[PDB]
Amino acid sequence: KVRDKLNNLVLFDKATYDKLCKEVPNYKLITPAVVSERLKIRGSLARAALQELLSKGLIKLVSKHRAQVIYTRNTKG
Amino acid sequence: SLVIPEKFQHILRVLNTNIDGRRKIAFAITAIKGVGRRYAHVVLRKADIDLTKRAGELTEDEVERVITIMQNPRQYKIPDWFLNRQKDVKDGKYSQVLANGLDNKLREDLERLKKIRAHRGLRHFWGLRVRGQHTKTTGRRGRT
Amino acid sequence: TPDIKLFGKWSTDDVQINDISLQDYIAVKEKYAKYLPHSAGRYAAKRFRKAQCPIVERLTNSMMMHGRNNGKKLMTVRIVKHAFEIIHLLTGENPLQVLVNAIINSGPREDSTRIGRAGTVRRQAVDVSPLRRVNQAIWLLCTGAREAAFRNIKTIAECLADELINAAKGSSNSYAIKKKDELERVAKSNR
Amino acid sequence: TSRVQPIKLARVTKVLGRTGSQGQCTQVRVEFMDDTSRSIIRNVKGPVREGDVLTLLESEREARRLR
Amino acid sequence: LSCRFYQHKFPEVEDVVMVNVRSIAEMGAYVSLLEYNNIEGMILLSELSRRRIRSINKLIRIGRNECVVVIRVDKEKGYIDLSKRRVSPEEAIKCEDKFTKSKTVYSILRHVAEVLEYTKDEQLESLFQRTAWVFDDKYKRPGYGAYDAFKHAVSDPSILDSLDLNEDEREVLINNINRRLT
RNA sequence: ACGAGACUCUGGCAUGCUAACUAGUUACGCGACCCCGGUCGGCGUAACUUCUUAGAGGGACAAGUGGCGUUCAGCCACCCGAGAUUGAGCAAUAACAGGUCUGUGAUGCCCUUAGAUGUCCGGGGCUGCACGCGCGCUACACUGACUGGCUCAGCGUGUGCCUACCCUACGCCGGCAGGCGCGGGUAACCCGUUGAACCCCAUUCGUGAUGGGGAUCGGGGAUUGCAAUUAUUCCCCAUGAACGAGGAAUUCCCAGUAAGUGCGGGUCAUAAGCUUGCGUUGAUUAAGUCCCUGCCCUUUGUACACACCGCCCGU
Repeated sequence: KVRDKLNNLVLFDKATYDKLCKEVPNYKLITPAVVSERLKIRGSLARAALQELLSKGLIKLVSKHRAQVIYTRNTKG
Repeated sequence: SLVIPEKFQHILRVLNTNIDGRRKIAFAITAIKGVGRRYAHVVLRKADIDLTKRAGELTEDEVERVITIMQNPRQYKIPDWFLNRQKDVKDGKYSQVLANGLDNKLREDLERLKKIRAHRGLRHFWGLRVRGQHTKTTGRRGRT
Repeated sequence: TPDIKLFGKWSTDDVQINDISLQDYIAVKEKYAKYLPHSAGRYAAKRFRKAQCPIVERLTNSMMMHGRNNGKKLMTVRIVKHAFEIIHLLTGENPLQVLVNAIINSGPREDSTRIGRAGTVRRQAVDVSPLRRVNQAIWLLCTGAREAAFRNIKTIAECLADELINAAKGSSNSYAIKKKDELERVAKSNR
Repeated sequence: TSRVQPIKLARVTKVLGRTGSQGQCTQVRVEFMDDTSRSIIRNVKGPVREGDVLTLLESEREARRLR
Repeated sequence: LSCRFYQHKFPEVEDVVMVNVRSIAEMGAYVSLLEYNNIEGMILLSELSRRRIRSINKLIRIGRNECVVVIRVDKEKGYIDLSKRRVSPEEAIKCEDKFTKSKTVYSILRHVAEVLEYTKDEQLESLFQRTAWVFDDKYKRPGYGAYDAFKHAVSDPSILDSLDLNEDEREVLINNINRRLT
């Protein structure tokens, strides 16, 4: 019965950005909701970061919808 | 860019009230009493600030620009029907009023109604429903 | 040229129903394989006609509940499609095999019914029907996904995906496995 | 308990009358596949027919009536 | 931050425990064990009383502490079964005495760790292992190895100094124990 | 003999029959655009009823097959088949101190009848508020809110008798609520191919009593009407309460059903949170029982018969 009041940050600081850059492309299933849950960030920030890495070519797009987007990692070889 | 900039102010003191910087700039100034969701869009449209930015990272020039726009609506091509106080009973001019001024104007309006002893002022003094609705069943939490 | 009926992009063959008592209540192989889980209906007219309905169509039918979602079949279809895509993208397995395994492992096999007068508490354990096992599995998985996706940032298309993943292994971190084991323990307590 | 009872799969042969207080359950005459000589009567809950296989967690219980 | 009371992750069968009820359910209910880091248990409707009942909320009373005895524990799936019907009044006095002494020891050590400013479940587990679990395993007494330990170490520093936990944190914990248990 | 059934209306189909410039289809010609063909609810005239409209007829009867049954009345399943239980209307004897004298120039008796309990005008009340109950509307959110785009119906109604008050295309002005000139329809002719909502696609929002929810309250502007204050109705900007899935208890329903969603009619000068119909999307569970609340038939017992809400004993 723990409350643990949430404080989701709006803009990326120094450390969360490079932990994202080292962990998010090594995830099997990539979703804005699950990366916001894992990194304790806001939802719009997660969408902006995944759009940025989609433009950077490190993220493979699968399906695009108005409710959610689904992303996956690239092959190691 | 996506990294937080330097001197990102967490709070704001616009018109002596605390305004957070985490909310959207089209919606953080909604917490200022007297300015709502619809009024915040026109102020940020006459002034050249995009509405996709956050509240705590804008600079003081555009902050004071939209502040002088909010205290001076009509001199920036804002139409007279967009104002919350049109044709005031004392001075007779269109002037949008802000928070403490809004409370003062409402207080003196209720004082004027009680002084002239109209039915609306009497119902406001008694503390009942004044707009003319049924009070037989609804409004149970007025007293114990 | 319909060689096999691709369910959107998934094959309908090479799937195994391990439980022999559910061979004719899971309509997925070679007869009831359609491109989409939307049909005209006419399955609830007779007494056992709902057993020939495909399991993904029954999942989409039982997915929409709680007032504000009644009649919206297309939204449940696209949530089920996105859930199947997430399940295939996560486990690397066919989504129909995960769904069929989630049906078998989440189905209770013994239930206690209430006996006595109106007011007393007394149970008696009986075994259940193969159809009611499937119905309880679908209902438990759907209400577990619905309760998991409420007042949360996590969408229901991946909440339903994690619902079928945890139910297929019996890891007891899902609502459906926990309620099945609760029903089994209450039935086993007074046989 | 200290007894891991093996599960039994059994196949019905006929459907008897529907017992229970509100008629929620019915009685069947069910038989096994591992020994197709032993036949017991069981109280089953749910929509049943002639030909469906029931998963019996125990095989040594005889069907009680409604009370 | 909260930590478990004893080294046993799940209680043994036929063990008394002080339980707070969380919510009532249809087939049973949902409860929480205080001295096992708030894990979800279950009490049954048939395990309430031997006699007839005319009000389910007369004896359950969600939001109130209750003494129940463990029935079935499954460590593989985390299933806990409780029984209030088999609870005898003879062990009840020893039950809340053990619960109160364990919760006062836990409160004192949690205050000491909050003074030390360490916020991690593994950190609380390690410090509480260095403080209480070691002498509890040494004296072979579940619950009874802490209150008597602090009672004998309030006036004797050599008994408290036998644990090789730390120096400054050990002195802070000894001062906190001597300030409370006087 | 009555009741049931039988009967009537509607739905589900017939590429067969009868006819459609107030309904269309297909060919042909003209015209517009694109790269030799495609699109046009653009224009017009050679056949036809495939769509629509509505008349006569047809079709379903447990007809065929296999089991159960005195092999009788019937039941179950299956094949061919648009249907192998569509929904309603009408609805017997005997009564209830059931509701209506406030529907009536339907009415017995009683009261009043000129300072009227008749009638008429002006103002007010029917709304008034420490509280309780019933039918309901909107919500408690992310299967969601906002902002654009795309796209799909069926029941109806419509210029009135003393009676004045209809539905609206098109063009201009104004953010909007609205205002002014012009035309149509006494109606398959005009509104109207009723560009309806829920849905679908794409941004913004990110678990925060928050961009949820819109109660309360202030100012201004229009329309109806002789008159709106006790705000008629609508529009614009502010104000931003309770409410985090609801205790004991309790209502309705099983197939295009419940539920979500909008549109008509009735009230209507002004007008739907009500009622009655219509269409769109569209399920879970069940083919059983007499346990609860009741109903129909038979047997049995009775000190009850304004009939168990009965009757009746003692301090």
